[PDB]
Amino acid sequence: VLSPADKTNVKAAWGKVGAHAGEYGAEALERMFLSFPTTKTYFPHFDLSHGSAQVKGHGKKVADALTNAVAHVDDMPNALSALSDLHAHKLRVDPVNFKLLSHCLLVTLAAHLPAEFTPAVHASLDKFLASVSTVLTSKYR
Amino acid sequence: VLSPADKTNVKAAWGKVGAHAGEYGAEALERMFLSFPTTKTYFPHFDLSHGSAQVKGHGKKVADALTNAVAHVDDMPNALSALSDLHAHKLRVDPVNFKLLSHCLLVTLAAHLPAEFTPAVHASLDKFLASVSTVLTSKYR
Amino acid sequence: VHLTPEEKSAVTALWGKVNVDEVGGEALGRLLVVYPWTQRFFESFGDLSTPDAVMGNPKVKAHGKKVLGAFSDGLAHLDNLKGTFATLSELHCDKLHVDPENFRLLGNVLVCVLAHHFGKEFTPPVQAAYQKVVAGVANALAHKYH
Amino acid sequence: VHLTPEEKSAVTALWGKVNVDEVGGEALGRLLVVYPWTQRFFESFGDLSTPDAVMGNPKVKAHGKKVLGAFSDGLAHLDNLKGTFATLSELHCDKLHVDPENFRLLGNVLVCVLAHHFGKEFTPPVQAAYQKVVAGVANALAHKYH
Ligand code: HEM
Ligand code: HEM
Repeated sequence: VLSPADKTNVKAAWGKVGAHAGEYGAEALERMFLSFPTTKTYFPHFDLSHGSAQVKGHGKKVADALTNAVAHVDDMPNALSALSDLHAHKLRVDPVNFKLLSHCLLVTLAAHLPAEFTPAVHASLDKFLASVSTVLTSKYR
Repeated sequence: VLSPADKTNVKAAWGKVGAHAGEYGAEALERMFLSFPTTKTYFPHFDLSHGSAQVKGHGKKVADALTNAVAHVDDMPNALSALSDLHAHKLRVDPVNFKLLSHCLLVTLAAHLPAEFTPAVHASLDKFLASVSTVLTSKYR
Repeated sequence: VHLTPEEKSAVTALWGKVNVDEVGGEALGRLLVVYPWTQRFFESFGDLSTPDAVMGNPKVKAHGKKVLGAFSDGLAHLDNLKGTFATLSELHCDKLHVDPENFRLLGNVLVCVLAHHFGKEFTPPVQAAYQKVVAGVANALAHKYH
Repeated sequence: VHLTPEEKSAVTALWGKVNVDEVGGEALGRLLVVYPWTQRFFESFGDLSTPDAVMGNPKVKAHGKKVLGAFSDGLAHLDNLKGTFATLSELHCDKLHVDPENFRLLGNVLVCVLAHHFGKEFTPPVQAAYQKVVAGVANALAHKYH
């Protein structure tokens, strides 16, 4: 469970992300595809070349969804309801992959938030991504 | 996320385990130690040889906890509260291990319940063990 | 994979009693029931709506036979699983786009099915040898992924 | 592991800019803070109550230095990690009783520290290179477990 402090930390870091959310989303995917090639099995319909419009567009959607979650941290299940259905009934991405994208998102924020990525913030972000993943995978079975 | 059918399947299967719960718990631990040797790192103080009274004793405690969990399937967090505390703040077993013991418990159930271990019951028990594992690791951080 | 004489012996003896067609149909069926998201690879198989539909689906049974059949061939080459499964590895990545985590799930369901089928004969030590084998096979099939 | 000439060079180049003792104390401290259960081995280190206590703990730092010094030395033997870490693998298993999962956790924290430390220089390809290395070392350390 996200503590009051985690929620504060997450809001602080994401607020700093601000307008770059979309660019950070695209970079986190690129990191993922490179570091963990097996995640590419879910995107055979995409041009995965660096800076492709498809990756950029998808990076943007992923970032928007995370902003939504930050915005509704106290009611994530409700907020991400549609996305949880989508992943559970259509996309059907194995749950292990959520951990790999979370790690890559963590790396992207670390690389972009030198002042804000303290040990405490790092812990809170990791919990936050874990919680988002839990929500997205909740309806799988 | 246990449906009414899942609850029914779990109580049915666990009902057939009955008095044998402790023997099965011991057997699941033994399966675990042999199959996934890294789990032995948590029991440096035990004699892990086949037939070990220590494994047997531990198996009985594990099994009783599972019985308590079935009895309170709709109120698991409260019923397993001291165990969640224990694992989170004292034992500090890496979360990954819970899936290894869950698998070994399924194999054990399978080996002893030929008629009961239908595909549908297998699915419900895996859901159940995942839920118990989630509760046991809920207070880790 | 490096198996001790005893583990190798264990694996072989049990495999001699296995009806690959039947065990195969069962393992695949249970994978689709227990981990429903795996169904994403079988849209053309027909009805997979309920456990009974899955288990009784003829395309599931057919495919299960095919998979376990290839698995069996790997048992004959425990000494070189990567080389044995190279071609299929490449197929599963390049043409089928199957996440290798599914290999791991199938391995575990298979263990569950052997235990279910063999009961008491599927002892802790036998299980341990099979766990090494399924992990090896999953590894081998994942090897040529890029 | 098997790294392309290009990845080996990317790995080496960045490592030359690393203050081993500083980065070591930092990765170890973050591991204890982010995954608190790893604190189980360090009860003799004193105060680990808060993030600030952990990060400022002299013994955490000292341990961090030792661990990362070993890691560093390891980078000179990327072609023989298993051989290089054999003895440490056995020690970690037989006497320290460290679940190898902890190696994987430290490796992911190390990657985050490098990213934090280097910013944009820690590009996606450089990350990929380091990921293979941290997995390789975790694998080498877990190799002798039994
Ligand atoms: C925090 C984790 C994640 C979030 C927030 C997220 C969010 C989203 C969103 C918002 C969409 C688009 C929905 C729409 O257009 O209506 C999407 C689609 C998709 N996601 Fe997820 N996702 C996550 C994790 C993953 C993972 C780990 C994978 C696989 C490795 C994945 C694979 C996909 C795929 C294949 C699509 C469809 C893309 C397309 O066809 O355009 N997702 N995701
Ligand atoms: C369904 C999952 C599990 C359940 C229900 C469970 C339950 C229990 C119970 C009831 C106890 C005894 C507590 C007491 O003394 O009051 C215990 C202790 C312990 N458990 Fe867990 N446990 C689970 C998973 C695990 C896992 C996966 C591991 C590690 C591989 C683990 C390691 C331990 C250890 C080391 C102890 C202390 C044993 C002793 O020294 O006597 N447990 N557990």
